Amino acid sequence: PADVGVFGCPTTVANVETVAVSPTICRRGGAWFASFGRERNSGTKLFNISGHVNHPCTVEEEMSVPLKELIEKHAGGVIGGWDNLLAVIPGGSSTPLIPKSVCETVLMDFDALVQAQTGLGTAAVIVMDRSTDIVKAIARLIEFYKHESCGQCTPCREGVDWMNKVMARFVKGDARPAEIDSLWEISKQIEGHTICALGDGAAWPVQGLIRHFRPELEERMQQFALQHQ
Amino acid sequence: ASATRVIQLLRNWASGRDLQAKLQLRYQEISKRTQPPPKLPVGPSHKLSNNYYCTR
Ligand SMILES: Cc1cc2nc3c(=O)[nH]c(=O)nc-3n(C[C@H](O)[C@H](O)[C@H](O)COP(=O)(O)O)c2cc1C
Ligand code: SF4
Repeated sequence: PADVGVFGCPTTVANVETVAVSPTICRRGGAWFASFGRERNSGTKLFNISGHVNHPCTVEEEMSVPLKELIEKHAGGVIGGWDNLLAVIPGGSSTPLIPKSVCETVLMDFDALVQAQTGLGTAAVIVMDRSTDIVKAIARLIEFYKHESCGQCTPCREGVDWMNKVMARFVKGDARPAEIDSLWEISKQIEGHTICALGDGAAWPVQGLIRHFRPELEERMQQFALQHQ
Repeated sequence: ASATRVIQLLRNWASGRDLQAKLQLRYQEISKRTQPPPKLPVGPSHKLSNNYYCTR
C-alpha cells in the first residue's frame, strides 16, 4: 500500500488506537512512552477482558502486565475462583489458547506471548472456566471464520469449510483418533499458503486446541464410540 | 470310487500301488462353490496423516 494503495495512490493503513495515541506520544515525548513495558514492547495497551469473569471490562494498563494480575485486579477474577480457570485466549480469536499452567506466570507483550506459542494479537482476553465445552467454543470460532471468509483463494475457502465440518463432527465425537492428526495436517496446509492472514487466523485456533487438549478430544470420541457401539 | 473289492485288488496288484489312497477323480473333499464374503485388507499407504505422496 505504500506504493499502490487506495485509488492506486500511496496509502498507509493504521489502527484506531495507534493514530489515537500518536499525538500524545508526540506531545509528551517518545522516551516517556518507551519507559513503560519491556524492550521492544514499550507503551500502554487497552485490554478487553471477557468470558467467564465477574466483571468483564476494558482497561488501559501498562504493557507487560501478568495475565493473572490483569484478571484479578480489573476484571474481578475468574468466576468461581482462580482454580476454576481452564483456558484463556489472550489476543482474540486469531491467537491460540493457552491452559491454566501456561497462563499462571505469563506476561502480555508480543515477545513473551510468542514464546508461549500464542502471540499478543489485539489483546482481547477471553477466559473459560472448567464448566464449559472448550471444543464447542473452538468449533464456534471455526464456524465464525467459515462464515467470514471472502473465498477468493482456494486454501482458505475450501480448507476452512473442511475444518468447520471436521470440528462440528469432533464436538459430537463422531470421528476416529487417526483423524485428529489429519486435522493438524489440514491446518498446516492452510497456514502460509493463503493470500491474507485470515487463513492463518483460522488455522491457529485449531492447532492450539489440538496441541493443548488432545486428551479431551480422544476421550469424547471414545465415549461416542462406547454409547453408539 | 464305486468299485468292487476284487477289481480294486486287481488294480492295486497290476499297478503296484494303492490307488484308493490317492485317486485322480475329485470328490466331496473339494471346497464348496459358494463362499462367504471376503474382506481384502487395504495396503500400507492408507493412512490419514503423514502420507504425503512426495515421500513414497
Ligand atoms: C482477516 C483480518 C481482519 C482484520 N481486522 C482488523 C480489525 O478489525 N481492526 C484492526 O485494527 N486490524 C485488523 N486486522 C489487522 C490488519 O492487518 C491491520 O489493521 C493493518 O495491517 C494495520 O495494522 P496496524 O495499525 O496495527 O499497523 C485484520 C487482519 C486480518 C487478516
Ligand atoms: S485467506 Fe483471505 S483472501 Fe484467501 S479466501 Fe480467506 S479471506 Fe479471502
